[PDB]
Amino acid sequence: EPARVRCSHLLVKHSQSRRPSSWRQEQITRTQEEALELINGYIQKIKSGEEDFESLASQFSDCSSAKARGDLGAFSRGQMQKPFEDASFALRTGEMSGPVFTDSGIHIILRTE
Repeated sequence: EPARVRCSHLLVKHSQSRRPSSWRQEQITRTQEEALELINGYIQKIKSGEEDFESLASQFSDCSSAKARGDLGAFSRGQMQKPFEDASFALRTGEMSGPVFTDSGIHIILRTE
């Protein structure tokens, strides 16, 4: 395992998220079920070619990293929430994760470095 991994992500928050508000939406009103339905819709359009992950990230991700096309930069273990951290280190460089759940909401992760 490397010391750190760099990753990009797309976060779809929901009304039960730790902070139910984002740069793009004042009050998150969508349900956990609708958030996972959107996440899976994004995964399927990214797998087919219909959409670009970093483009979707800048447009719809509820994390402020959206302005940097989803990029979170590099991080070591002991920093991010354990579900996100484990999925990220498990990914090969250039590999994308499926749905990943954390208290912030639901994520799709892309390891870049």
